[PDB]
Amino acid sequence: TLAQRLKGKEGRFRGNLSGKRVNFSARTVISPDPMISINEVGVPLAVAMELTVPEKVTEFNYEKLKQRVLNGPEKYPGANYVIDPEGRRIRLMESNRELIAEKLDIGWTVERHLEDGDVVLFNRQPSLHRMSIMAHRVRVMPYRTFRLNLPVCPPYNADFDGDEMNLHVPQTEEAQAEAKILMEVQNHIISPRYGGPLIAGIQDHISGGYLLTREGAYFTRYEVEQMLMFAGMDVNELPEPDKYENGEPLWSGKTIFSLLLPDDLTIWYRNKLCDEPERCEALEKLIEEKLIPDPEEVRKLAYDGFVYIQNGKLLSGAVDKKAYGREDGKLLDIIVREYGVERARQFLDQVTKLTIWVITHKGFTTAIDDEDLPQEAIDRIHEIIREAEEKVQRLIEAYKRGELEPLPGKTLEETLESKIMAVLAEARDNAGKVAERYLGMNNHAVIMAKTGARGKILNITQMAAMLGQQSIRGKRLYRGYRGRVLTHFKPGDLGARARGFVTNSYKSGLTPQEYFFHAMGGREGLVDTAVRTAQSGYMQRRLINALQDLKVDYDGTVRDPTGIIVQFKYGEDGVDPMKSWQGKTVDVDRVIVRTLLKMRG
Amino acid sequence: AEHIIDNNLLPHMGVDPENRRAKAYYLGMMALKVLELSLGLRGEDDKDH
Amino acid sequence: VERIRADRRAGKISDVINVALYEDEEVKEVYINSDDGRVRRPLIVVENGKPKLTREHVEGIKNGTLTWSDLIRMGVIEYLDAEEEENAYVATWPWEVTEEHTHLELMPAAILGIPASLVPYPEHNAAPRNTYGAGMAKQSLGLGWANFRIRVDTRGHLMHYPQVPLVNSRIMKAVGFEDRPAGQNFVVAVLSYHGYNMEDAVIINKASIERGLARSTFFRTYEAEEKRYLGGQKDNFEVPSPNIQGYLGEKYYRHLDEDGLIFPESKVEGKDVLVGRTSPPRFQGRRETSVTVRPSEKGVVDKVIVTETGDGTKLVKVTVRDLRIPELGDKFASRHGQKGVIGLIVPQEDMPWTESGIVPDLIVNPHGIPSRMTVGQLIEAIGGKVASLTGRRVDGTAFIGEPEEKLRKELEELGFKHSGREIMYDGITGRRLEADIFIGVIYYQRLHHMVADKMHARSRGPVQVLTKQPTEGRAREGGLRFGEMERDVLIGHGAAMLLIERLLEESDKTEVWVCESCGHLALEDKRRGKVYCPVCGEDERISKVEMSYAFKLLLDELKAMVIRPSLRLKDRV
Amino acid sequence: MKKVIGSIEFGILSPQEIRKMSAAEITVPDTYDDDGYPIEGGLMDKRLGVIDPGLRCETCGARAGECPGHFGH
Amino acid sequence: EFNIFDHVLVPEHRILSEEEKEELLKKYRIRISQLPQIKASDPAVVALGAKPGDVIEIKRKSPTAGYYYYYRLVVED
Amino acid sequence: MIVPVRCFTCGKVLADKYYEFKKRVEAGEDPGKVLDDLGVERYCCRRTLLSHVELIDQVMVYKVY
Amino acid sequence: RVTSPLSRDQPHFEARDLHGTHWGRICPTETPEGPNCGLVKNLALMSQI
Amino acid sequence: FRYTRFEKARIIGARALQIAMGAPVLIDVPEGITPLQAALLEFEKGVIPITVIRPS
Amino acid sequence: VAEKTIKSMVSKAELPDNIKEELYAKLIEYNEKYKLKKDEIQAIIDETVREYQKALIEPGEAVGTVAAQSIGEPSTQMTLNINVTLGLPRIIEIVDARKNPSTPIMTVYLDEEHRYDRDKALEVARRIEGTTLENLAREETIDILNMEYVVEIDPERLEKAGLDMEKVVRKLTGSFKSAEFEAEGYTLVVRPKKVTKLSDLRKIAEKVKKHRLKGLSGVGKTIIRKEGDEYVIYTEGSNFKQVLKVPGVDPTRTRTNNIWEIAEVLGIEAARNAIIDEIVSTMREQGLEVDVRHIMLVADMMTLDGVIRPIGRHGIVGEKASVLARAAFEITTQHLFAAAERGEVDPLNGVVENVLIGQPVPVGTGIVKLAMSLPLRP
Amino acid sequence: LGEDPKDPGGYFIINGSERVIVSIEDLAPNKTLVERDERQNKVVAKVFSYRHGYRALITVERKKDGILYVTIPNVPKPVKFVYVMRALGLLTDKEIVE
Ligand SMILES: [Mg+2]
Ligand SMILES: [Zn+2]
Ligand SMILES: [Zn+2]
Ligand SMILES: [Zn+2]
Repeated sequence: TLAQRLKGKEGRFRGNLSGKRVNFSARTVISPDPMISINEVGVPLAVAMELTVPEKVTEFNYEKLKQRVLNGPEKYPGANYVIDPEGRRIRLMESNRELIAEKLDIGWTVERHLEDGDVVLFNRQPSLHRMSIMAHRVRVMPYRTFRLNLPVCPPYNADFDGDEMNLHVPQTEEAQAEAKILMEVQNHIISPRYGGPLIAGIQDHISGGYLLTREGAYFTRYEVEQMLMFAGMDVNELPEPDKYENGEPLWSGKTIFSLLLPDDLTIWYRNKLCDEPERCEALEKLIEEKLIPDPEEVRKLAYDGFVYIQNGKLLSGAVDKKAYGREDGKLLDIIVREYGVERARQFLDQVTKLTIWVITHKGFTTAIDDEDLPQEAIDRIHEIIREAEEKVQRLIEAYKRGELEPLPGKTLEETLESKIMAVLAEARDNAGKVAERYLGMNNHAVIMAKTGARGKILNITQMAAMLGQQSIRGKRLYRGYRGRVLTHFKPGDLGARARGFVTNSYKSGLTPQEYFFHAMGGREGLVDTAVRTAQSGYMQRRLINALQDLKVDYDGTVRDPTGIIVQFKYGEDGVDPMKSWQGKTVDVDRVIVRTLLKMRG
Repeated sequence: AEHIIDNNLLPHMGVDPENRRAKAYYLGMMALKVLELSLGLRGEDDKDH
Repeated sequence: VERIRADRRAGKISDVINVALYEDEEVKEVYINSDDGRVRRPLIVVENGKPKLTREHVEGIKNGTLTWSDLIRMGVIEYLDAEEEENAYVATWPWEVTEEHTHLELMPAAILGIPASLVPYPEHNAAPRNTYGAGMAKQSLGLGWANFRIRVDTRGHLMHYPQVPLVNSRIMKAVGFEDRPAGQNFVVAVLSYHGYNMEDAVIINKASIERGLARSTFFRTYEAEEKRYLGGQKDNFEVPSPNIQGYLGEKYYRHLDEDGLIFPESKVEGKDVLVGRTSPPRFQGRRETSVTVRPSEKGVVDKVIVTETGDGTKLVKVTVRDLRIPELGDKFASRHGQKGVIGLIVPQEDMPWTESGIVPDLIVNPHGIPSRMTVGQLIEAIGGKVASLTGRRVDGTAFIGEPEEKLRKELEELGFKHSGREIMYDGITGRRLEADIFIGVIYYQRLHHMVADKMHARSRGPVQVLTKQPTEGRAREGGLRFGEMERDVLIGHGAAMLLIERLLEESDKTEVWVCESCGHLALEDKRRGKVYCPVCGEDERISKVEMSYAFKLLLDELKAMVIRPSLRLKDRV
Repeated sequence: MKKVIGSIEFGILSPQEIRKMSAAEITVPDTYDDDGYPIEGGLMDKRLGVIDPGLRCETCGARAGECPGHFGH
Repeated sequence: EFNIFDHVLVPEHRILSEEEKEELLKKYRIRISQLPQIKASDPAVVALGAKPGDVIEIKRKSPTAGYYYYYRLVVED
Repeated sequence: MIVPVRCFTCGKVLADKYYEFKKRVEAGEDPGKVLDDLGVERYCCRRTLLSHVELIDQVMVYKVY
Repeated sequence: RVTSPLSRDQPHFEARDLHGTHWGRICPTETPEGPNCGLVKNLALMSQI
Repeated sequence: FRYTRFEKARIIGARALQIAMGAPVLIDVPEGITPLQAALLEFEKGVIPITVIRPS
Repeated sequence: VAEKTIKSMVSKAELPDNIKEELYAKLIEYNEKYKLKKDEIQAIIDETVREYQKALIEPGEAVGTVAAQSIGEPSTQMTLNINVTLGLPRIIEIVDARKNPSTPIMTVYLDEEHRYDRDKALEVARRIEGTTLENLAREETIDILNMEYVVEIDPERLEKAGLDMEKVVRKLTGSFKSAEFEAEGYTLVVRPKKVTKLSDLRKIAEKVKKHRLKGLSGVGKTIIRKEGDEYVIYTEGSNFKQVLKVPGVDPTRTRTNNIWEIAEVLGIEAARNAIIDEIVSTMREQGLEVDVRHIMLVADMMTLDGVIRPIGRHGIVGEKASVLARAAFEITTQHLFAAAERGEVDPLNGVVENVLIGQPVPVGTGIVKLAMSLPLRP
Repeated sequence: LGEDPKDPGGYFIINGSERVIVSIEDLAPNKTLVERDERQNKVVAKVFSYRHGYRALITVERKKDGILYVTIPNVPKPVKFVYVMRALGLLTDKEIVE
């Protein structure tokens, strides 16, 4: 009845007033496209020929709109409808396309097809933040899928395992201008949530940058020219060759990477590949002592773990997630803040193509031998597992004999459980360290894990050494029969293997009991995610409805619609979190260092 | 009250008013189980078993 | 309890009866269950360290002289429910049994379901990956049924060349999946290729697609009934005349025969008429009620069925088939939970090739493999290559499958690298790749999530009667919902004009007359050409205010709820 | 020119206001007859608006899709 | 005794004068009812001896601006 | 439901020798040696020939007209 | 297919997780994603009713 | 004095709306461009006549 | 360049006070290392001023919506489930202004006389911790021959509780006057005075065992941890007012998990600070980086009226002046009928009502006013 | 007959559409399970009684006061266990005890 027609999710307010279906919208599956810019979206020709933008006939576009009308709805680029100044709508077909075209004049409206350079809204659901909808540039493609650039995926949280996305075409001039000025992709590189890069490089870009900028990486003249043409860099002559091998000139990858950076950029920091701080200490001391170190002196003691850029030249270090990755890219964040968003967009578009070319033609792959370990490592892992099992059995015997000391605030059972879990966690850490000892930097999976491109060291540990202890709700597995999880174990057995300790690894093969324990853990994780999502959405809706009306006035105050002052200054300092440097007002040290380097260089 | 007792209190014993001793004995067994669980005589029952 | 168990093993009583013994210092209970709804499993009875099942029973089973029910009858194998299994001690393997063990497991790989047994080497994969692979096993396309052409299912799929997996569990043969496969074996190389396979995307060979790989056909069945109404009125199966109301157009009936039925093997497009039908008018000429193809769908008419319903009315069923060549956005998934759409279709000349003359059918990004901890996919690739080279299919049953080290040794003995890596040459440059690329044969399944059935584009069209808002669904040419969260991001961006254009201008823009005296909605009389407020009067002070039709519906609902909303008008400037 | 809504004042409708704003009095429970035509005095009276395309409103004179509808009592 | 203002979580509270309150109202162009409110039973109010109708100047310890000034109007419970 | 004419990888014709391969496999011969004797060298063509399942005869029994 | 009468929206943490008595009766891996995770189950291949 | 993003967007929208229904361009523009492009070019040339009223 | 000149230039520059001190300290640190000149210092100051001007937020930004999105989005990747239970339930409890949070935790600091040695910390903790008779008793047995309940206790827990047997029997005898208490060995013997019914024995047996012998009410478990060469006492349960006036406890740094207790004991500003600190700590523990400005905006909106308010229908949204905004969120019929009863007027000054009607929202470009001189010619 | 030999059957055809009944994982009928509610601080035992397709939830619970209570359908408030014991035929306390 009337009460049910207003309240609820499907009520008049939420279902028809606060949110409703709209015209001039499209939706299809998305596919990757690194060749287009981050500001562009790939629109299908069928979608472009259906969605129309109403353009008024003026003096400077009469010929183009007349050609659009003459082409008709079945010939791209054409038009579907024509509106006279009287305000009536006339459908365009083959019979009357010429009559309308010769009748076109100033003041008419032509609903032409979507063309290149048009501004549209690109949205992925759910829209958790304001970066879920951004304005792109239309690029027309023959196939039936939307195309989105890879660095723009983290803002949308979109992958390509069947994701679908919505496209919206603004119809009024004011809406188009608002989308073009406020909601462009390059304008939202820095996330306002944490003041860091959001539109950044991802796995293949990071891996290609590491492959290009690592020590000992050299490329021939043909490769350098091909990657320069592929990346679209405006380079007309090659630099001086770094070294000659067998009479053939070679170029270091750092030299090619330095062409992307601006000529007046200087920054140094430690990346994720730094495992020997003693090598970075010498570089830091040399930088501090002179503040303008000689490029030859820096290259003598260059280290991959310490990246140093001097006047746009990568003198030392390798590219990783700390270079231009999401939430960690210092170089991209500095480029955005000190050179604008257009320069940052150009840098991202060039570097993504360069790294993609580097990783494509050099050859990046993973195989079954990447998780292989020598017999001595397997023996050490087995010894660690047996020692952990013996320690667990000794703890169980001590608890049975009453010699176990209770922990403060807990009884004997929880104390024994905590001790067993700590022992198993220590054993898992030791096995992971043993596995990491024998996995060098030449492994591609280790490269991916260490550079931050994709995966973690723990992911390689599970396949190589062992899985570990399976737990649900922070406790060892106990749900099952009386005194035992499974019948195959004796009742009352509190041992590690009977409670969900998987001694095997993914490569070695799980036992059926270990398979059941891993299935229990995975089910717990999936249930936890599927339960947490609804509560998070409800809390987000509550917060949105609580803080919808708050805005910053022209005097810097934040006031409610009634007029009550909530904050006399937003953030107590009047600083946008998007433009804040690591949550601070002004990065004084960075400004001082940059100004001193600019004036002394 | 008589109709509610006959047709709602443990229908699987029956709806005949004669079948009241059986309902009383079943309720006594339920109370015994409750007291055993409360005093620690017996453990909890796993609903998911 | 022992006597009851012995009687059940001797066949004196039925095997449905299950007996359990509960022993404790406080309570002592014995439970006997013989009711419905109990889920049990069979276990080999072990007596004093020796299983009751012998080699003679296996020989009798193989020879056919013994059946499973015979084995149950002698008490060698018994069904145990959850209550009886509390007192049991089951050994996982025959070589692990002791005197303490009371039962022996028959097949540890049988604890999985039918879809879960499709995944080869499930113990080498993560549990969420196995769950995803089991879930996507039911979405694959293939020769599900031999009588698919005579069926009248609303939707159907048919792979042109289905293949039995080269690496498969032995249960799949017993289940019947090998007789009705739903996928193909793909030559898969793990390599980064031009950034078009990033984020789970895949790259497929153009020549392989043109040769019929992963080719599928989509079926849709339409029905039409000559319904009979009260008073003798009934529908007619005929080509509608141009003079009747609701005429779609001359070209829409070009495939219809003189009986109102479409000819078979006729190419059709969106909104094309399949069955020409007319209906009696309501309260004039007959209306048009022809059954038409969906606007976004096309294909060729496969068959036309003429029959009758249970009431004697005529029934016509038309099946339309559409060729589905794989393209961009088509979802492809392996059996190990690795899923993704086609990112780019690459010609065979640009594709890399190995020193043995092998070109991959599919290329997957290396970044997706180690993060998800999927070693079963690599083992399956090695096993598929070994099976193709040797000619013998590789068993991939859980916990009893062929060991990985044996497969690597066989691959090394066959003349290839043990790791499965091969020397590859770049398709474009022609130079040798600096790394040995891992390439193998992986069973890949094409899922029903195709971009042809998912692409929807709406500019203008039908709207709901109640709310004057765009309809819902691609079949009814509906629009896309701009929900509350979308309004939230639009507000956060500070785009007020964009919000006005989206929520108001393009969805439910309308104009109403508002009385300036009492705030009620004024009435416009088209007969006299005058606007006035009926409740209060005020024939002069009436102004036109534009707003959403949903707001007008809300005002009407509030008035129906005995609530008076008084609209106070304000000047724009 | 054009005007916008400045404020909305809420309240409870009086019986006199309901009677004055009403276009017809509804007393017949039935909506449609056997022929499908609306019944005079019913809930689907044409004085309250029109839904069918061939119908014409007795209060507005407009067709379906543009008649806003009228309240009864 | 333990002063309520010695806690790290309790910022400095000061009662504004009549001229200071008028200047604060004039600066932000707000009425006395458009200010944030503080209850008369608040421990800071009873420690300062304030009465409803006064404006309390709060010197917050800003994590971003160092020191921030907040104003609250005393109201009855 | 019928054997592909060409290999999906390199386009080598295999449908001509499929029925002989099936006949020799059902006679107890080693499928690897049968494939070797028929000129099937690359394992992609071996993949096409080995993994194919014939199902057209099960479809012909149902008439559509 | 085996389903549960519990509501899909409620988090039934004790009911959605895999139980030790599901060995040989309920498939441990084949479960739907979302609200049906752990509440919609499938019979094991060795299961008998 | 500098324009905010909201003020710039509002000015560009108003200028594009004016160009759509008259208001000839005050600077030379290439043929075939949209009114929004003409407004953007006018803003880039610093020739816009629309001002912003701020509270005082 | 002398330090006085640098200080004078920093003071002359237009910057906030916190920026001025940091800039002066950095310039002093860099002056001795590299011998900065006057023009270099002036250029550095100008660049700092320009960067401060650039970082200022433009008017019209939807700060509330951005804050809500930037808090809700990291919650979609939070983790569910001593005994501190952080995560999404913790932030949900914080934003909902729960009167009694699940598993309250009180952080207790010590003065100079107790923060250095473990024995003083232990005795302060045992003074804070509330110990009753049921935890001290090993087993419960109802005796019928004496017609009264008999209590026995183990020596270890009695010794660790800090009070001996005589303290126990003096505690129950003073508190309970209906029955007397006698003790021999290590056993408690209770004797009635006018109790004869067996049913009256149960009501007096449970009242005896739940009586708190010592400590503060609501505190049952207490642990001690060492960090930064100082001893910090963490207790289970929250009694802020009682623990504040306890000898051996520093009240300047003592805090509790209950924000309502902070508001009742310290003040509304301290409650806002505690809310900010709790949200920041939860986000840091979850590994999610959220700018503090959103958190302070949320806390300021939560404590606008001098009391802690939730974000639901009973808090900030409930006291909104807009009828349509209130009715659109959770409760539609009740809010609309209540507005109809009172004859409320909606001024349409908010965002939700303007969205519903179809009018521009007062945010972003909606607050921009334009003017143009008509005689405009090319 | 136009049927696939590999079709397992086990479903129904209703108006030309194949309908499959999904098994329901319900509790054991006429079985009493005891559980403890830590939040409410009570011990509650529940049974589901089946008679001709009718299900009635009979709950016997004991609160902190030590008094057992019985929950009966079509009764808006729980009643004492002793009252039901008396109304079910057991008059004297000896029968209720035994
Ligand atoms: Mg996805
Ligand atoms: Zn009026
Ligand atoms: Zn009308
Ligand atoms: Zn081939």
